[PDB]
Amino acid sequence: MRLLYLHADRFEYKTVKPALKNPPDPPGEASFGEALVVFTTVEDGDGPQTVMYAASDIASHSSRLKVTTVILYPYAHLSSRLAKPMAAHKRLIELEGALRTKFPGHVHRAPFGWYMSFSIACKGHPLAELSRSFTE
Amino acid sequence: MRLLYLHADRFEYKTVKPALKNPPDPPGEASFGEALVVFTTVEDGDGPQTVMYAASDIASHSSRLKVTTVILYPYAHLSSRLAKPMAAHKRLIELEGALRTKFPGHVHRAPFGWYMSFSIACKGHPLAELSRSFTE
Ligand SMILES: Nc1ncnc2c1ncn2[C@@H]1O[C@H](CO)[C@@H](NC(=O)[C@@H](N)CO)[C@H]1O
Ligand SMILES: Nc1ncnc2c1ncn2[C@@H]1O[C@H](CO)[C@@H](NC(=O)[C@@H](N)CO)[C@H]1O
Ligand SMILES: [Mg+2]
Ligand SMILES: [Mg+2]
Repeated sequence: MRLLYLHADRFEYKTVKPALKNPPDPPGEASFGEALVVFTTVEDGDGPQTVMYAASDIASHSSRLKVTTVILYPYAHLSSRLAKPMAAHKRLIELEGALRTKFPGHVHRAPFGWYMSFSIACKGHPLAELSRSFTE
Repeated sequence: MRLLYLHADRFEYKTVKPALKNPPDPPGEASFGEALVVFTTVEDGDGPQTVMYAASDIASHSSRLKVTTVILYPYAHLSSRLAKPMAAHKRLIELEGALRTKFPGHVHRAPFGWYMSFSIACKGHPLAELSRSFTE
């Protein structure tokens, strides 16, 4: 699993065209204030331990930043060892579930299987942009 | 070299704190309209052929998108096989030079060695977000 953590002042997204034949999540949009935006690429090796490591790390980083909202943003482009779309969606659902057991704030999972527009205003402080890798 | 191509409606950045002891580029800011924002991670293996492959690809993609502005945005987070900061800066300078020989529009190289704030509005069409890898 490869993640990119972006500490935003604001964030918003809108699904546009379906990127998959039948996206498993409905279309939609959302916007937010201050949040940790976690761009999330699910990789072949990812299973339940990977999900829980990533959940624990996201919660600790958010703790460090004093963030109270986390956006799990599906992202196909951080890795060249991608899981298949059904496995990725399953892992991302698991990740959202896992994160709720470790982090007390708002967790939002953006829909899976769509092309997106987004806007972000990413903060400039030293810990505002970081990447992570998890395996098992 | 690992790149992320984001076809933006708008883009802007501002240097904040120096991320290196002595950033080799002066502080600053810029904003843009429609552009291809190329987040660029220079890797250990990168040399002159890598630079030219990446220049040629950026020019072709921009051609496909009918983009007339390209932003070369230094980005430490796309890879876990990073070049050292001096080599990376040299490669990025070379990349800007190379791109000017293949692409007729505006090329802007964002400064190197800084923490940045940025804002992007990334388009939602199918080719608006893509990643690339170059080696030699
Ligand atoms: N291994 C993987 N990990 C995470 N997400 C994955 C995935 N495989 C497919 N997706 C999702 O399907 C869309 C098209 O690739 C992806 N959509 C996107 O990456 C948009 N942000 C592009 O505009 C994403 O929803
Ligand atoms: N191998 C590498 N490839 C590309 N850029 C590199 C690099 N090594 C260092 N940098 C630059 O130094 C800043 C701190 O890591 C980097 N700054 C950034 O990545 C900001 N966007 C963070 O806010 C970048 O300017
Ligand atoms: Mg809509
Ligand atoms: Mg300034």
